[PDB]
Amino acid sequence: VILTGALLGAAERLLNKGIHPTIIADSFQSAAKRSVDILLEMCHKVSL
Amino acid sequence: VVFMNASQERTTGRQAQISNITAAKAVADVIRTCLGPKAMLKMLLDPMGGLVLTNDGHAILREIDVAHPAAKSMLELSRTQDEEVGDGTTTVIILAGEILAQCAPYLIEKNIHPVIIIQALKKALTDALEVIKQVSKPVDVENDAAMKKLIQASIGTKYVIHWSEKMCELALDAVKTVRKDLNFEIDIKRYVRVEKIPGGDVLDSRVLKGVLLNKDVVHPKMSRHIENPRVVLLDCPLEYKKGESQTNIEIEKEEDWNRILQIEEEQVQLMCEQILAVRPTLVITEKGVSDLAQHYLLKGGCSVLRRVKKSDNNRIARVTGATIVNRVEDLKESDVGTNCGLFKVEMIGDEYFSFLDNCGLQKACTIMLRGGSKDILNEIDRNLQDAMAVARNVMLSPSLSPGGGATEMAVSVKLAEKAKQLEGIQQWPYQAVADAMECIPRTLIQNAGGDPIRLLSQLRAKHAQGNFTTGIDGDKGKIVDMVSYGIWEPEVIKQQSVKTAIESACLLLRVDDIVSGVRK
Amino acid sequence: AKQHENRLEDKDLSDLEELEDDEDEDFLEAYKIKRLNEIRKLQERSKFGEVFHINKPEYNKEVTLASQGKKDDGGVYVFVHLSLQSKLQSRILSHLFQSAACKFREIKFVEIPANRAIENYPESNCPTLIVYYRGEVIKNMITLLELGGNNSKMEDFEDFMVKVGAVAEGDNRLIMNRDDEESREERKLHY
Amino acid sequence: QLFNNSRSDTLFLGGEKISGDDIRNQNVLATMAVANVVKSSLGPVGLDKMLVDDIGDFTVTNDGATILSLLDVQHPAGKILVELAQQQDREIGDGTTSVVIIASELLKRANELVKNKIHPTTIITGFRVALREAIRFINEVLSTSVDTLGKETLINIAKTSMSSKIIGADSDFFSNMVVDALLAVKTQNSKGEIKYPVKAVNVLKAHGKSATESLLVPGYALNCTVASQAMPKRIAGGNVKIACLDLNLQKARMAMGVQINIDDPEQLEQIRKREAGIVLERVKKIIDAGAQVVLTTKGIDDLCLKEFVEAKIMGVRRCKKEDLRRIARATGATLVSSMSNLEGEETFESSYLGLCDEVVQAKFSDDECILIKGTSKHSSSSIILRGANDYSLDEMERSLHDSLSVVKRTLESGNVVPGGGCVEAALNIYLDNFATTVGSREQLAIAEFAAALLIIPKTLAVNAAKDSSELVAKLRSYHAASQMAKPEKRRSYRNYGLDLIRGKIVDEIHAGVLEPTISKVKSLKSALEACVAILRIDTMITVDPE
Amino acid sequence: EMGRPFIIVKDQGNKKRQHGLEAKKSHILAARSVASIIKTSLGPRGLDKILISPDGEITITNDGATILSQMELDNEIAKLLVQLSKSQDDEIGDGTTGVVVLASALLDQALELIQKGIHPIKIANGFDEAAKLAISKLEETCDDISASNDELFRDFLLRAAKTSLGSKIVSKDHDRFAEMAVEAVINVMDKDRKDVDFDLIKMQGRVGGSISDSKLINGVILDKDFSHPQMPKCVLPKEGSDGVKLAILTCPFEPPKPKTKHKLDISSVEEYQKLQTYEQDKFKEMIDDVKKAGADVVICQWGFDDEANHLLLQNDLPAVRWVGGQELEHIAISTNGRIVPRFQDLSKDKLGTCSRIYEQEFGTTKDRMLIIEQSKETKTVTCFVRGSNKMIVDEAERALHDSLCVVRNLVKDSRVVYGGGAAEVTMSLAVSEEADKQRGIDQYAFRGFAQALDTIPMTLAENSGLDPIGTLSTLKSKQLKEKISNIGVDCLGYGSNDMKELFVVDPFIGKKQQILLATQLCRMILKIDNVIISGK
Ligand SMILES: Nc1ncnc2c1ncn2[C@@H]1O[C@H](COP(=O)(O)OP(=O)(O)O)[C@@H](O)[C@H]1O
Ligand SMILES: Nc1ncnc2c1ncn2[C@@H]1O[C@H](COP(=O)(O)OP(=O)(O)O)[C@@H](O)[C@H]1O
Ligand SMILES: Nc1ncnc2c1ncn2[C@@H]1O[C@H](COP(=O)(O)OP(=O)(O)O)[C@@H](O)[C@H]1O
Ligand SMILES: [Mg+2]
Ligand SMILES: [Mg+2]
Ligand SMILES: [Mg+2]
Repeated sequence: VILTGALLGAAERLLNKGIHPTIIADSFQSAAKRSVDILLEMCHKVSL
Repeated sequence: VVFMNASQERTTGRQAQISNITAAKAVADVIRTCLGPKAMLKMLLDPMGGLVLTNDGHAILREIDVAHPAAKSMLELSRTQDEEVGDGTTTVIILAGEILAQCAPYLIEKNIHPVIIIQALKKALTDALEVIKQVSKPVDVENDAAMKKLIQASIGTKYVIHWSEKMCELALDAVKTVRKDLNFEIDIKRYVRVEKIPGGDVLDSRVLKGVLLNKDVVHPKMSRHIENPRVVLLDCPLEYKKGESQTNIEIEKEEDWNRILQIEEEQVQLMCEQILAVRPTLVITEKGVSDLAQHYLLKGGCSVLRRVKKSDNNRIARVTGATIVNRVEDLKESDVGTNCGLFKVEMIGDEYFSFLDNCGLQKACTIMLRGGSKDILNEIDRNLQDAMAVARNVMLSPSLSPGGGATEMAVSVKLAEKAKQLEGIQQWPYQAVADAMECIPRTLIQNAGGDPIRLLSQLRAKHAQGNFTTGIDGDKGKIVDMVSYGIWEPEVIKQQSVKTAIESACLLLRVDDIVSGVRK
Repeated sequence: AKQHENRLEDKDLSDLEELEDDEDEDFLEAYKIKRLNEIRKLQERSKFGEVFHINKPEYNKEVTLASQGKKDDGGVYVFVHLSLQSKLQSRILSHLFQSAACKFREIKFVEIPANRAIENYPESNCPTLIVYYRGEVIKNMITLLELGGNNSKMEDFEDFMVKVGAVAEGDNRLIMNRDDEESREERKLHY
Repeated sequence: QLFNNSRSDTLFLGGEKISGDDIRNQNVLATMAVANVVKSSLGPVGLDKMLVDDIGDFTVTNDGATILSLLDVQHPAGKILVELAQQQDREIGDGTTSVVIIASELLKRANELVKNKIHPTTIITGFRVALREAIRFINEVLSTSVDTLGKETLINIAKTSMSSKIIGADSDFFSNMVVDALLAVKTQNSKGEIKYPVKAVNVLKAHGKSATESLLVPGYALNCTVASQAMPKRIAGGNVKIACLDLNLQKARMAMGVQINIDDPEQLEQIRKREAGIVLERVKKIIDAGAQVVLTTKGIDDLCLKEFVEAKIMGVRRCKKEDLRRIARATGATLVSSMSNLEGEETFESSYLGLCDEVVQAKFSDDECILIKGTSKHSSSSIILRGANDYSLDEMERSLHDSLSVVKRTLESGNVVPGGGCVEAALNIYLDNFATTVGSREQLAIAEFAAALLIIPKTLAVNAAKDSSELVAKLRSYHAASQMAKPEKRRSYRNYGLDLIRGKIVDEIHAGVLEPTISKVKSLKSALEACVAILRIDTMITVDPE
Repeated sequence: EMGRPFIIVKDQGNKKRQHGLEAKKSHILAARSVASIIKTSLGPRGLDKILISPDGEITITNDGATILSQMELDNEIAKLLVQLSKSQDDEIGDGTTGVVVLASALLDQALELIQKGIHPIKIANGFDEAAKLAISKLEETCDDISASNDELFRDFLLRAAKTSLGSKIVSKDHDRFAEMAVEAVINVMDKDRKDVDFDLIKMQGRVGGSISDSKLINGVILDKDFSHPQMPKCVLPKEGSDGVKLAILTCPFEPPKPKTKHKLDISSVEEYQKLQTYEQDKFKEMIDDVKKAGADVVICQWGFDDEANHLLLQNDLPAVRWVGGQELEHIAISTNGRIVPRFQDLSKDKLGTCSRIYEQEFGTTKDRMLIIEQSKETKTVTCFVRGSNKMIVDEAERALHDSLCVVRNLVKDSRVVYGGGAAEVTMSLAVSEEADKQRGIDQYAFRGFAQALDTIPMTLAENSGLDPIGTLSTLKSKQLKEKISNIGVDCLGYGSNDMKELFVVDPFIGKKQQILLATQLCRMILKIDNVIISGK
């Protein structure tokens, strides 16, 4: 509930900068999809 | 954001105690003139509309709803004194008020703690019971002539002192009837019956050992005068008892409906035949009676009376010795009452009255009071309750003490001698107990119309000589000894007064905060 | 309750002397000193008494500013008259100003031509009566059809002065309260 | 406090919103507002109070257990102290007045630590290390239960529970009463573990002579009236049999949904007879067993009363379930819910009946009570309290009921400690030296925790209307030397407290006041767990009702 | 509470409070609510707005001060912005709309820094150091125009005149309003080109006509006709004379009476006839005094009666009535005349001089408005503005007033800067450059002010309909590539981000005043913690 409000705060100033909302939306989905791949490299496996 | 639905504001500190002690003084002021032989009367207007003319303390307090909660502890003392003894209710209230009134200027003035006062009252109560035991003495309990003047002591305040010669014989025969051998006097007021008959004359009365019923016979053929009656008590109705199972009958044949009503007649026939197995002459039942059952009992002469109360059946049982049996099959000759006589129905236009008289030591009686109005019948009836209440304690314990302010003055003189001998921090409230016993003698004197400052001043010097039986007369106000006149009460009344007065003061002195708004 | 108040309230300094024999000296003389002080205040406030015929420059000088008075809020009512010699009601209202000026000396009575009052004023709206008090206009009165028109009398004008708060209701100078001596003489005889 | 805050500025909540240190201050005033009524009731010098229900009815109460339960508070932060008073009454049964004062002062004294930018997580950690250090110090300073040749302990334990009551002056008489009562109603369970069931003794609301002349019953007293007046009231002779039944003895209908239907009207009277006969066959076999006294949970119809009056049997209706288990447990009988056995036949055996020496019905101020004394198998006890009225006896009933719980704990756990704020003052000297050892920010938390514990001995002097600093300074001086006692008994300057009736510091062992250590343990944890619940709240969200 | 009524301040339950973070969000969002009103108004592609007064009258304005002045508000934060726009309007008269969006830009960027936990004083001190640093840089880069001659100095006023007229209506005829605005100052100016008096030129609008009918006239506007219009309307001068010999009098034509109340008593018929002789001889002596003085037109303050109409008509002497004292202050300075108090002090040296007097109708029945014109340069210019609507001519007044105020700023020496978004971006990149080495704790404070200055170019990008990111990216890259700092956002579409080419100029004193009032108000709003407001 805090990261959602933070990204909305990022989208708040970006709406004034003449960018479409759909372009802002797709940017987070591509950025979030890349964020999963970064953590998959960082996370370490454990035993049973 | 109140934080409290029940009195978020508070009245704490000393102001709550001023409201408490002043309220305890106000309940005593409305009954200050209700002491002594020259005491006045009061009238109360209940919301239901039933007026009552009272001077006893218990009847005054119970019919007065009080909004002050601290005062209500004083209202219940006469209730406690009533159920315990039934005499001396007014002295408990004024004595508790004087203890609270005398103990008032110590937290304000001396700032002495309440718990130190609680210790002071217990040692004073311990010494109060000690000197009352020294002042009291025993007397003979079986002397009927001696019992008359003791019953006359409590009667002297009430209106019926003018008929004290009749009231003493009226109460002495009644209390001796219910008395039995076995706390050595286990008889109870519940067995004693008192029926209030408006009309007549109070001088004409007698103690009849029986149970006075307030109804007529059910059938006119029955004889109202029986020489050798035979009482049989029953709980089953003579009517047909309806089953609680809700039984329904499938009638197919034609003779079934006629046979059912014939079985109804056959059941009442067989039921009445079992009543006649022991051939009684008087039957009593606490339930209804069918008209079908009245005819079959005419041949046997079994007089029936119906809708009798449950308590009256028990009182009929103890007088005649009959056993209450529900079913009609278990009637034996021992179940039938015996040693009964003088069954007669006196005709009075208001209501029909039937008398009973005897020839398992428990017994009972019915005092038929005659008067002029229903309200004064309650007055004389309450005097009968006070007439036997003073007689129980002399029979329970043989101990006996004087009264009329003398026994209270003896407590103050003995406490005052040792109050200076104590020489401690608790001696200040210890002196308040000695000064608190002076209200009773004072009250008596004030009501009598004398000057209490000089009458009590010489009374201090009189008791200093070493005598205890010197009191104050209520009519003229002498310092004559009560041995000549004969003012004597039991010891239990004064013991319960000082105990209830001290125990009530301990309850009310330890209150500092008042709250409301709970709505439990 | 009013019977005790009518002894002092309903009697002036000249009428209060009648109760010298009946009422107490201290009760009467205490109120006479009070009423005497009120009479002295009216004399000090009597700075006027005749019609102030002003010019347009003085219109501020004598009207608005004057209505402030001491500025103790010592306000002063200033009745202005936009006169016009051609109209009938104007000369009638001018006569009322001269009569009222001799009586009410504390109230300032002002007169000026209507042509010199407002830029190109409508002549049909003349005469015009304005009442200033502490710089504020209390009443902008229109031609005297409200006050009877051509049949306007002195009694109607004095009644208007009471409505605007210029004169008290129970003032002894008003013709409504100033009963004639013959009227009071008949009342005492028939009493 | 100053003014009301803005109502949902760009938040869109239907209710109220508040945040910051304002609500934290309101919780302090809320805990102090409900604690002020508990302040004056602490210690023997405290005075009682009365709560009016706006219907004339009132009740006198000293302990804060039922006072706060009756006071309907709407602020939820105060409800935790209300439930804390009810919680402490269930487990320990004593000290409900102390946890409210201790929990309120821990929040009040910690309020200064909030505006110092000390986080509550660090404050409670400093409180918790002070707690477990205090519990170990309490486990070191506790004393054994022998102390001499004789017992000389249980009489002194009752005085602590009996103090601050209306009958505290009569505690010398009631001290022998409570110890003789609980030693009679002991039991055996778990292969050697002794238990003491609280409330098993019967507290009767009698009126009469005084609280000093209250006679201790050597046996159980049943509070119920006799059915009929023609029955025998007193039953003498040894080996009086007690029958405890619970089945329905009055005449009842058939099964819950059946309908009686018959064609032949000849047997219509016979089915009526056997329904009246089948209930009397049960009464017939009880007379064959010879039970002098029979007790029933349900009613008793008049069809059964005639047989008891004839055979001189004492039948009593309107008994309750919880009482008859104690009658059967004391008199040696067994609870009979119905008369049957493993076989198909129906009968009654004599082994189901109890035994007692004497049964007498007594009446005192419109209170009929059946006095059952002399139980052969196991003893029992009951206390007949006597006073002014019923509302004064409710304080005595709670006074006795709390006394049983305190005497229960000193027998279950022999470890005790002295009263008068001794351990509350001893922990301050122990924690001050420990506060300097830990170093960092928890010093102020441990220090202010110790300062809050001193409120118990301070309140004894404030309510006494005496000088408090002199008694606290003298109590501080003796406890200050206890840590520096220099062992080699000559370990003096310990186990001392306040004496309020005289205003001096004397030995509490000789004065005769003690309290079990387990009450101190559970009170400290329950007070701190309540303090943790209030400190961790930041913002309130009050939703109005729909 | 403890049960008692716990009250401290009078009207406890009415007023409220607000603190913590929620008090700040009420402040910044209140500025954004006002900034959205001003953001769609700023720039040449802006749009007007209608302000309905309570009395039913409306005003079509696209100026931030007049919008905020006639706006009924409740929040105190906007009421300080109402006074900030009024502060810019009174002294400079340019940038009202800017000082609102710029102050909101500092407030919007301060919201992100409050989330990080920076104290407000460090935020306020950062903008104070950044504002003076930006002013110190912009004072060095701007060039002086005093070296040029008067012919080119007139062109610099035309550069700023076209800048101020545009963005307002009156942007059609704006080429002539620029020449008319510059021509007004050529007449009214000091020989040293310094400290010109602005009070000499008053505003006067007329409801009627069209914008093309407006022209320049050097004289006074009176809303009245001549007395008794039988004479010709347009009076001409004599054949040989210095002028019309204007006369002004603050004395009404009447017999001399005392200022105090008087009582002239006439106790005889002979004295009553002398009063008739005294009545007539005063009017005869009065008209002979002005006759010998040579005056043609007479101006009277306190009016006169109808007797002087025929005496003035026969001698060919026009006159007027009810001329207010404020207009006589304007008549004496225009015609260079001295107002005589009375006729005894009447002399030919005190009379004014002007070219001609005439009157026209402007339509059917509206009113006869007097016109005066001069034959040479004088110390008074009265703009004669016409309009098809009352809101058009009302907006044209305050629009032309701001135009004269912008030229008034250029009268001060060496204060010129090229605007068009260039002044904002050129002050922004240097603040971010200073932060790279002056990092400290206030590194983000400089970045907030650097991003807040760039919002005005982005505001122009929204109104013009261009991409903001591409615009600021090109301007920022161009400023880093070349140190020439007169390139800005051109929204009117003439091509060329360069700008001196596009003849636009702003006052240097006006531009530095933008960040001063913006920073000075932001320092005040950030200090507020407790917000106590009472109910109406
Ligand atoms: N004629 C009398 N002379 C002296 N004392 C009396 C007389 N009559 C009554 N008293 C006293 O007044 C008291 C009144 O007792 P009673 O009326 O029975 O109850 P209460 O004391 O509550 O009124 C008695 O205890 C008695 O000592
Ligand atoms: N006689 C006494 N002398 C000194 N302190 C006492 C005495 N009696 C009780 N206290 C103190 O009072 C405190 C609480 O008493 P408690 O009996 O719990 O009161 P309550 O019964 O009202 O809950 C105990 O911690 C104890 O130290
Ligand atoms: N014709 C124009 N060409 C380019 N820019 C202009 C033009 N007119 C105005 N501007 C710019 O628009 C911005 C806002 O001006 P504006 O809001 O109309 O003035 P004010 O704020 O005084 O009302 C100024 O910074 C100015 O540089
Ligand atoms: Mg009596
Ligand atoms: Mg306790
Ligand atoms: Mg502009």
